[PDB]
Amino acid sequence: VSKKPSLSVQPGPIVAPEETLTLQCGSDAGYNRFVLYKDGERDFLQLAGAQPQLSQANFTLGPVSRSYGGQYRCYGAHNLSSEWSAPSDPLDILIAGQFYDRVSLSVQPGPTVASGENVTLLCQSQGWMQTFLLTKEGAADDPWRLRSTYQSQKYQAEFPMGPVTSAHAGTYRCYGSQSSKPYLLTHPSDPLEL
Repeated sequence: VSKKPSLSVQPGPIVAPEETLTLQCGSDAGYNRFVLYKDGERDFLQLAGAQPQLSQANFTLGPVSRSYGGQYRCYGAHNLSSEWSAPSDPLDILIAGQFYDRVSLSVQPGPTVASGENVTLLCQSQGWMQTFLLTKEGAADDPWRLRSTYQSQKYQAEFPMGPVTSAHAGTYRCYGSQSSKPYLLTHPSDPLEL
């Protein structure tokens, strides 16, 4: 039970079917191998090797399907011993395009703005969704999960951005979600350009 490794995803936890995302299993505890597991699956998926001085191993999930949705963990080990590290923190991976119903991403004012404008891009759907995820073709770190409201025979959720800055003007996407299927997401909506 050594220092657990860290599991990150590039560029995000949301992957479309037939696509690829890479997982990084790294540590500063100087491991020389890492093993990737999927929570609730007996055999490990992959096993690699590294070189510390920190050490790292990349795992790639090739052309993904619905069944790739779930929780992943990795372990680190040293050269000689068979002692494997403590489990890493669980990585949630979600799969897009897994519902019949589709969602639409609109914008309250317009796609074109000068700084200080309050924009409120919307995410709608005729089909039932519990939560809507807002994401950005951006650099890093986490989708924005809001809960849905049934407005005008149409489920939706407003995403306030308030006073806008240059750091905002990227590419957007929203998804629909149901809690019965945690790691499954609706088809992405069309990109919205700011």
